[PDB]
Amino acid sequence: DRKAPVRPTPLDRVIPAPASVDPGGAPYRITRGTHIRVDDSREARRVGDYLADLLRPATGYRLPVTAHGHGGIRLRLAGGPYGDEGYRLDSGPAGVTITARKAAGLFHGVQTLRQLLPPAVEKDSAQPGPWLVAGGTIEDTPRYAWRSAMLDVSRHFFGVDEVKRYIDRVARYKYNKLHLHLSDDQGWRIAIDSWPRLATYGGSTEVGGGPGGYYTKAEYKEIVRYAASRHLEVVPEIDMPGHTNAALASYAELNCDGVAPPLYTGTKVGFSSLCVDKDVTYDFVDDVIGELAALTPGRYLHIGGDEAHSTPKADFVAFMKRVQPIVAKYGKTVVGWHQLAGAEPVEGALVQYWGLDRTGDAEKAEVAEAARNGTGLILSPADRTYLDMKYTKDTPLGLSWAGYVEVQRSYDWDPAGYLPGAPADAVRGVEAPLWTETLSDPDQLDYMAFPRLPGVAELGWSPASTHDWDTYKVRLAAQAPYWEAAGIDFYRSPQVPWT
Ligand SMILES: CC1=N[C@@H]2[C@@H](O)[C@H](O)[C@@H](CO)O[C@@H]2S1
Ligand SMILES: [Cl-]
Ligand SMILES: [Cl-]
Ligand SMILES: [Cl-]
Repeated sequence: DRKAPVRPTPLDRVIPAPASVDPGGAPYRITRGTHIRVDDSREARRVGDYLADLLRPATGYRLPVTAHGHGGIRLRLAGGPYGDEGYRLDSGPAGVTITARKAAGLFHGVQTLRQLLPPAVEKDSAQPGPWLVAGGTIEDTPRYAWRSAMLDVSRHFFGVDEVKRYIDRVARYKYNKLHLHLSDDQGWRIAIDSWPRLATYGGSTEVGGGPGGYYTKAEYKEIVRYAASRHLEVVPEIDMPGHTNAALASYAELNCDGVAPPLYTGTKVGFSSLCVDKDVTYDFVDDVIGELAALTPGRYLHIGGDEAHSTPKADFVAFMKRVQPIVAKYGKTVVGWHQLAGAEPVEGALVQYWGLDRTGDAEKAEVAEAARNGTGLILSPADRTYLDMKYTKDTPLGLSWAGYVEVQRSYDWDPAGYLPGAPADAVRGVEAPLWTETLSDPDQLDYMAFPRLPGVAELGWSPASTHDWDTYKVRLAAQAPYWEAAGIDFYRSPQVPWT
């Protein structure tokens, strides 16, 4: 009876671990007549409809969403100590009420509610239930404001629907940002009107060759819209000056020698570089960032900056000196991989650290120094949160350059004191990147994303005081029947006592 537990799931048994859990009294039971009461606002109803859509299939209930009456499930916006993303969830025979200051908070409360319900809730056909919600109160707020998941659509392209699917996977764990690696050596995935070939030619293939793909502006806007409905702020990335072969292959004039390189379909890195010496390089960058900014309602613009190994340190610094301001010109906050820390980050910038344990002190120091100078830090250690890294030497997909990363290793650490000498207040959050050199379909993304994805979300959301592998693995283990019911393939780590 894994799919239909005899009794309700513990109120504290959710991922991320809630900031505060106070169980008590009897649970609430959703019955055929349960109404979803929301405030009389478009945003409030939006969350209500979202919730209704998640429950209707498995319950087979009407679950109407209205702005009147005393529905058994109440979503209400009101003042309180919950910030822009927190909420309170009260459960008892009198019903379930989720209170928050903003829609995002209600949305997060919903993500908790779906875990409080039984595994059968994931099914697409009417299930017996019962639809119980442990009784008590949960007061929940996030530790970090930057909790993202990155999807590489450059190595292997994933269409709009596949991205929507991944978005739903991450929305389950309260991630609030979706970083999209839109360009690299093997592909350019976003149409740029001023430079048409980037997409038509630069997006013509991918790793392994064959058809590639790219997002027309309409498709990209739909991805942003959908992400926004799941309260994910999209952070687009146009990697530069390295990892730029798709662009270079599309316009010969972008290459220092004026010759266009062949489209790249391999899985190596570091050989490409924009021409720091040419003026057209900066017109190109300005045009791209300008058009990308117009498609980005979010606050950030990621310019990459990683592995520009064919770019002399001096040219890299000069390049970043010149391009960073372009981001602000179009009203956005720049984000770059931590190599940017060695090229003078502008005010307000954030750098994403992707080093690992074996990374040298000098490199870590440069990043910690940037933090000291006001640069925000996003932590995504390659031997910690990279979803493309193999679990063990036997994992069929993924890479292993950063070693092997089992479930415990991915979860068992504290962002606050991870980087030596880095001020804890400089840590904006964490990110779980999923590179796709070896992944070409949605099922493979799931296998490499789960079960580590929930863990990184917890690191970004939960209080340090709730962090504990031995108790966390029990909560993680409880997800098995839900994932199985949802058709979400995942790695059955031997380190987890799967339910
Ligand atoms: C930043 C980074 N740049 C590289 C990416 O281009 C690869 O896809 C990834 C594979 O794990 O490794 C590092 S992370
Ligand atoms: Cl999902
Ligand atoms: Cl190669
Ligand atoms: Cl390589």
